[PDB]
Amino acid sequence: SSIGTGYDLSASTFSPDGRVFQVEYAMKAVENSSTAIGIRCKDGVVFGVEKLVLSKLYEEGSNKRLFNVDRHVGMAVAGLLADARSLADIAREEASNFRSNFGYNIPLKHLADRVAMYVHAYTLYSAVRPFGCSFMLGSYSANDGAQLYMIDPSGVSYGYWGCAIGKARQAAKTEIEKLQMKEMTCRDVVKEVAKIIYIVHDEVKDKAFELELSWVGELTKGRHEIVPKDIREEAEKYAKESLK
Amino acid sequence: RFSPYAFNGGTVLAIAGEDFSIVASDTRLSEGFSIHTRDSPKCYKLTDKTVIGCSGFHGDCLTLTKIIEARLKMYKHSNNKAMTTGAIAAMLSTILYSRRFFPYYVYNIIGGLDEEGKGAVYSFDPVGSYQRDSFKAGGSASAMLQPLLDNQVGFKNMQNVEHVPLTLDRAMRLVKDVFISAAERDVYTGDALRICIVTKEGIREETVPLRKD
Amino acid sequence: SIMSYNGGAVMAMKGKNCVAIAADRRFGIQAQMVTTDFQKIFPMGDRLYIGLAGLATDVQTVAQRLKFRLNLYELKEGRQIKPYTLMSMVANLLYEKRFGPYYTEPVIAGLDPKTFKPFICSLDLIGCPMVTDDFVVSGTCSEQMYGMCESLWEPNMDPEHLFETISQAMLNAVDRDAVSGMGVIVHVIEKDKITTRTLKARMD
Amino acid sequence: TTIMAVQFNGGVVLGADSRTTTGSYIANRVTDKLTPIHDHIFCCRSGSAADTQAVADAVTYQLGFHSIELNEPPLVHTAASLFKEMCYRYREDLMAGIIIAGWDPQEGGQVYSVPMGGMMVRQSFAIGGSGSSYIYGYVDATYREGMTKDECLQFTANALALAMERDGSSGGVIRLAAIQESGVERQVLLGDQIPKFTIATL
Amino acid sequence: DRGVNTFSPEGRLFQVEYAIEAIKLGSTAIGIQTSEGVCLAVEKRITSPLMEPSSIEKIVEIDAHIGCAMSGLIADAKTLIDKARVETQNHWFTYNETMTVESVTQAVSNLALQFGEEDADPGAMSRPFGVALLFGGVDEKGPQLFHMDPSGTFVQCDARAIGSASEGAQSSLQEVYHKSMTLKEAIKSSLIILKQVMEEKLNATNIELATVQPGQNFHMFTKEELEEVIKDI
Amino acid sequence: NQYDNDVTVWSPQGRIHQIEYAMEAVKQGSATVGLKSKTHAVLVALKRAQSELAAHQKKILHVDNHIGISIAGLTADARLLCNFMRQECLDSRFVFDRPLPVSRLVSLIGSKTQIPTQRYGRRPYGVGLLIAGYDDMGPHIFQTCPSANYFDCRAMSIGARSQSARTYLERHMSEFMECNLDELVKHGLRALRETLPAEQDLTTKNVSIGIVGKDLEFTIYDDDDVSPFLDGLEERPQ
Amino acid sequence: TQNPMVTGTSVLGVKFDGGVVIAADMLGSYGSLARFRNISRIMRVNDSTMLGASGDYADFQYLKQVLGQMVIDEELLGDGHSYSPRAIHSWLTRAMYSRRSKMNPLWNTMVIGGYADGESFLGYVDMLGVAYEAPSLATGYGAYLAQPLLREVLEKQPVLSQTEARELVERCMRVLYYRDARSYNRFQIATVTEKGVEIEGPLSAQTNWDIAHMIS
Amino acid sequence: TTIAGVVYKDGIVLGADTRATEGMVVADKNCSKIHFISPNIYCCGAGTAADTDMTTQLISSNLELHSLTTGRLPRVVTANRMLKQMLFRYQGYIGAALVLGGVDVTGPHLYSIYPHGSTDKLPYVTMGSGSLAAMAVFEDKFRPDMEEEEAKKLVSEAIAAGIFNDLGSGSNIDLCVISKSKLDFLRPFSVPNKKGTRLGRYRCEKGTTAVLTEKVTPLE
Ligand SMILES: *[C@@](C)(CO)[C@](*)(O)[C@H](Cc1ccccc1)NC(=O)[C@H](Cc1ccc(OC)cc1)NC(=O)[C@H](C)NC(=O)CN1CCOCC1
Ligand SMILES: *[C@@](C)(CO)[C@](*)(O)[C@H](Cc1ccccc1)NC(=O)[C@H](Cc1ccc(OC)cc1)NC(=O)[C@H](C)NC(=O)CN1CCOCC1
Repeated sequence: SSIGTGYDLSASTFSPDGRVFQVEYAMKAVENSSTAIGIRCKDGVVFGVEKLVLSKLYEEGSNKRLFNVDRHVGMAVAGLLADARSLADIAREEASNFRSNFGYNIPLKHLADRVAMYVHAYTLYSAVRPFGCSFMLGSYSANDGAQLYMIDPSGVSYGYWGCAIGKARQAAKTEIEKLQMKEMTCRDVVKEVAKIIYIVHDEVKDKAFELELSWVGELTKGRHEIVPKDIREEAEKYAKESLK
Repeated sequence: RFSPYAFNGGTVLAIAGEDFSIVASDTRLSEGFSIHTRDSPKCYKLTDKTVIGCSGFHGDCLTLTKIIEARLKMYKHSNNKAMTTGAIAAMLSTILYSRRFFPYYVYNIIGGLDEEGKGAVYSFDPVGSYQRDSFKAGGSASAMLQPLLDNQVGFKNMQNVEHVPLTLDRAMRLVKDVFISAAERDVYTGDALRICIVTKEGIREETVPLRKD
Repeated sequence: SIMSYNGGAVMAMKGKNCVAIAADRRFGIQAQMVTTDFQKIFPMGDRLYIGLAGLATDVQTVAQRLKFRLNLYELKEGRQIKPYTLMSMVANLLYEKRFGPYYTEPVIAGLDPKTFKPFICSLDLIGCPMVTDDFVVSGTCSEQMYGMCESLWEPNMDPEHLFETISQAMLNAVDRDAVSGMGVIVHVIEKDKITTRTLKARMD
Repeated sequence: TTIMAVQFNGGVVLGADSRTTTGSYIANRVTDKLTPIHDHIFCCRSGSAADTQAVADAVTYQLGFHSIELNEPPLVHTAASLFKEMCYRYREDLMAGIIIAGWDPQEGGQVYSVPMGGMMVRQSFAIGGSGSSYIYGYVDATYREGMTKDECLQFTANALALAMERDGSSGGVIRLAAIQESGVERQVLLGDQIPKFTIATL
Repeated sequence: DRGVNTFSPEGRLFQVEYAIEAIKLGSTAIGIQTSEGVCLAVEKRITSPLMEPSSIEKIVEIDAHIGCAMSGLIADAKTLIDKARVETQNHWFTYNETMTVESVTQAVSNLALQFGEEDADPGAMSRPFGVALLFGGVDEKGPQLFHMDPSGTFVQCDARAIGSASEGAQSSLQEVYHKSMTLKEAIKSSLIILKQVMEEKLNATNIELATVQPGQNFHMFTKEELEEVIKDI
Repeated sequence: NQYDNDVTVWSPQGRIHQIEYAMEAVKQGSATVGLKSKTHAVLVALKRAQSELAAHQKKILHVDNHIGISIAGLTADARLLCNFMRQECLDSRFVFDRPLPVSRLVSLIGSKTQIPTQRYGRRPYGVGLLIAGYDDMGPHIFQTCPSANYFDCRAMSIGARSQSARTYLERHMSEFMECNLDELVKHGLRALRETLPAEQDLTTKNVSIGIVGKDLEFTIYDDDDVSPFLDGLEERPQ
Repeated sequence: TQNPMVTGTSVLGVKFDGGVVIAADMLGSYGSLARFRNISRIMRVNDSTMLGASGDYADFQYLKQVLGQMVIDEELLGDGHSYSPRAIHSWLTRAMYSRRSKMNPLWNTMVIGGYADGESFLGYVDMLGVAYEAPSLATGYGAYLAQPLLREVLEKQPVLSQTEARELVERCMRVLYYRDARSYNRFQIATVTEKGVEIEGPLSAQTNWDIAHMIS
Repeated sequence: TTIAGVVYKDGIVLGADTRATEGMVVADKNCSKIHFISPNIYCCGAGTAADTDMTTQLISSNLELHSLTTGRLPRVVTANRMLKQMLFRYQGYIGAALVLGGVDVTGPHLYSIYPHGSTDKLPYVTMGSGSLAAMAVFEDKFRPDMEEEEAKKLVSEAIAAGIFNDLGSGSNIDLCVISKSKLDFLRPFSVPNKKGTRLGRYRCEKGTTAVLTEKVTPLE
């Protein structure tokens, strides 16, 4: 990854070794942003995001990196928050179009494919730039079970049991490989998600942070909800206690 | 095929004085031979100085009022001032003419104060034709209210009566009396009479019951 | 009737190695006659003629628009147009106006370039080709022209026999039609010459 | 036409007559009004022959692509929703009375009615077409809760035979189709096979 | 080589910045707002005695109560002045009243950054307007003077100068201008400052003067009108 | 140096310079402050004189009966964006007859401001806004950037030397909620004061105040209207 | 819609002390034929507002889908703002008039009921965009039969209890079944309250037919 | 018109009369109503003649384009779909009633296509104004899997019934036989109607027409 006499100026231009650098630089944007994780349990999916506060003058709840795409679908973002919100709007609209045409809640794998096709469309031309955003999508159904997907700036879509996107993605994934998520209840996962975030967070280099948590599963009747303050505060107590 | 219009009845009245303006209307909303509601006052405030009254097809009256309010803010944002009564009357003419080939089935009467604090009344047709006058009736009962006003306020057809300036009290009694008289003959008019009074300090409302049959 | 507004009558006939085309000369608006020297037969290239009957405007408009395409054809191609090719060009032109047609029913008569072989056809207002080996008619006196041609036409007629037949056919059919007449022009097409004649006819 | 679909436990039973009319002339005395849309999903067509056909062909195309993309055996409700969208958007242009009936691994046997307006409703049994008028009384008197597959076949055949008997714009041959998990099975009734209810007068 | 909508590292648009530089090449113009009215002065800057001075119009009326003086690329102002004229007449047609000086200024200011390359109409502007405008008029809020630049920023001024010599003219106004001077003093002051900065000698032909006041409409000063004020050496 | 010409060009660092340069316009603009209580939301803005003989440039603009904005950066981009905000508000009242929730308007800006940052030959909106509003959820102070990112604020200040105004609001943020309207404005312009060089202070000429809250609709106080708030000038220490 | 097909008849509504009650029979008539005997013509919009629709059922199914999504879209944001009954009423007036003005009307007549912030809401909407509020509402033949009875009671007693309003509706639905030839003795009762929106299953009105024997 | 089609043992027989009418007068005594679609599929046409010609030529053109791309012999279903989807799109304003017949890699197929875009697949179909007369013959004499000569006789008799009974039909009987290895386009299969010989002489002799003007233009 070097040559840039052209090649790296447009997404419609290949490098001599066959790479689209504009997509790779768009991926660098998500690499610079703070870490976001999501874990697929036995009965749902839990999301966790380290939200870095730039100023104490911002209200608790500002720059929310957790989104409701549909009444049953959640979205956690990393990277350029402007692109993240517009991608959420696209996901919202795709999910509502499905209901308006077919009469039921959009299956996650289909929603993930549709959105990823949109993401990919921004990697082919000089007229547009790729999204500087990676996002995860979570949903739980009685007929489909727990499902978790992740889409990167290129438009690639995969199903995950556990996934990390952001600054310390490789550092976070080593902590998630320690968990037996397939047998775990989503009540226990919240505790573990909070722990991983606190470990991965840089105490000295980055300032203070707010922990954002959401879930969708059996416990929440299939609806994607923000984790209640009493349960969130319990997990933060537990995550700080893990720092012995 | 399908009729995009309905006649809902209702009559609006306005009288311009020296320092006041009265905008009055019955509160009955009709269709065919039945009453929709007995509580539907047609007079509506726009600014501190201007009141509008709409009669005819209620669908259009509701829409048109919602258009005017939007436009009032649009003017306010751009020109940094409230729209004057004359400017509202002039604008309404263009809004009504914009639908020349698909007319608003609507009779408007604007009442309020002009730029010198005097009473002003503006009468409209469905397609936007308008003028300033001292008193006007518009609606299902306009043919009944008008001749009496032309006689009493306009002093027409009487031989020797010195033209005494209108007082607020006499104009209020005249308004109440013509509507009571209208409720006797026009089937669309009745229930209650709503009266708006525009003066130096805000707008006042008064309500007198009418025949309910 | 829309076709009866201007009147008109156009005819074509096959000979031995020749082909004749005749038309009436009246231009009228309903009952009133206006012009006595109105043109309805148009040259499309030496040994190829089109006759147009119907609404006088479209009679002119089609001829003018057909000649437009003919000239572009004859310039792009290095050749004169064949009688079958012109027939298809007319059919294409008229069918482009399928739901808003030109009120004219054309009649084409000519000899085939190189092989000098006779050709006759008639068309719809929406351009349906109809080829025959004897005669084709179009006009307000459609029925009258048929009665004459079915009883006068002979299999192998020479240029002069052909002339006499189309002349009698056009002349006597027109005489039973109120909106057709005021003279008849005849074009006879041989390999080496073209004979144009105007006949002595009733002017009522 | 007369068309009919009855839902049983493991799937659905569909039935139609075979008459196509152009005025008072039978243009086609043996018509297959039971149109396959997918493996287990069928539709019954009544109204305009050209209109219903075109919609059917568009739903087949639309559901075909949808199924492959979703990677699931298509829902009967989904196929019915594709009919609804078209029948509602172009309700002023089409004359279509459709009954969509089929099987899917999620909800089993389903019968949906899409009348001329473009509304959609699930029913235990549905009837449509001009001939369905004469059999409302019979169908309401005969229908029983929880009929077996073989009984539903008899029930549709009886109702249709009575309708073809009275209705001029219905007749010919009874076409039956049974759809369950195992697949689709078709049968045809000719002359003697049509349930005879004898001419009942003096 | 970049697009016309490219930001400099300082946070400005190159094309907009360079459009401001074009004014520095235009002929200088002065407007003064007083209690008794608004006066507008501008130098014509004739290059040949064969050229008719009456055809060079840098001060034009928009309505009876609004005048406009311009500096820079005169050709560009054609559209801006026309759009201002259409706006005033559209307002009368709809609202039966005259537009306020601020309203007109704002309407024209909306057109300033209406330029671009991609995602454009079949006739969209390719670049900013290379002109500065001085709107002098009178409405209900008395007499006001507004100044618009290529960036779109419009502001009320008590006294403002625009042009090649707007450096020395602005500082000269900050000496003479009192917020309660008369219109006669205002006209006198402006012409004095104008002749201080002009290359050519000031007379009744090489300059243009107009006044709008609460009493009477936009008035263009003729030769004789000018002689009356020029005579003060 | 070759990635800073278009918005569609990503740099090798994962940055877009055109969006970052557009943000510089907010810094180049005059400083403004916005703070809220439990009932009121107050905008205080410092006006600039181009050449102190012209009037101080406008800073606070109307959006609706419950929403008003303070601008920093390009004026022409500010008016363009304000017209959008005005339009969405008018649309809500036309259709639903209810005031558009502040949060929902701000997120509509977040979508509109994004569109240009991703198309070729386009540019970001070179303006940062401070939105003050009141709805069912109480008072609001919101911040928008040239990057379509927006922030929900306890208190915020943007512009030239806004860092000193930000540190004052940092110190006194624990007092804003239970405090009253008269004290809120005092805190607002005391922050705006900190931006000014030690020579010059606040006057009736250079201060603009916008207030929206529970009892009153959005009102702008400019010249003689601003003096009741200045009366109570605590004077500046350093 | 130029020509309605499957249609629903009367929809009733009256507000009481505590909330609003709405009634509609479960029939979809195809001309004079009673084709669909088991269809719901009442929908729950959100926690605070409900809707009953007269006229073309296919058009109602469209509005049900559109409003359905609107409520879903709001609950996604979770900003603490939700559509008031008055807001849905306002929106519906805008929708119906828009289609009327396009000369392609949604063939419907709606009754909106709601309870928000102590006071109860009841609104009417035409296929033309005629909208108003009223303490009692009735569409179709209900306007000629039920509304007269509803107004007579409210003359004597302006405020009603839930029970009094409910048994009044019972009486109104009984008259409608006697006199309207496009009705059906199987209806739903919908109720807005502080607790939320409840729709109750199949209900029949008890009928008297004694007047058969007294002709002679 | 009268047009008819039959499916027999080896393939398809298609039949048509040769009468075209304008009003209630015969315009063409010998017009071609059986149209070429592909070397293996032919189509009969009835109704608006010009619509018949242009619709049948457009689809023939589109199939050649298709068969050149595939390198394969075109299918009767493709001809059916192409004709069906067009005629429907034009809401029945293109007045083409069609009898489509051909032999595929799938086998022998026969279709009837209506102006509105409704299709039927049947062993025997009739279209045109003489369809009732032709359909009567089929209902009375048709048998499954009949021989080529027998099917030729059947279709011709059906067309004959349309000719001698429908005023819109007349003149010659045309046939088109399509099998797995052979195609017979029998133009005048039968000439059941002939003009009576003119035994009276009316030949107008030379010089019996008066001329006013004459111009002779020589050519190459
Ligand atoms: C029964 C027989 C009659 O109601 C059925 O509904 C049947 C439906 C069917 C037919 C074939 C295949 C599947 C299902 N309907 C018909 O046979 C139908 C009757 C009809 C004609 C016109 C209509 O208005 C649009 C509606 C119904 N017949 C046809 O479609 C025939 C093939 N075509 C014509 O009649 C031609 N019409 C089209 C409309 O304009 C007049 C000429
Ligand atoms: C039999 C003869 C009809 O009785 C056939 O359907 C035949 C089909 C045919 C004939 C020749 C070549 C190919 C196919 N139809 C006709 O001969 C047809 C009859 C007809 C006339 C008018 C109609 O009304 C719409 C429909 C059918 N004849 C013609 O097309 C004649 C030559 N042209 C016209 O009548 C001109 N019309 C065309 C339609 O618009 C109005 C003017």
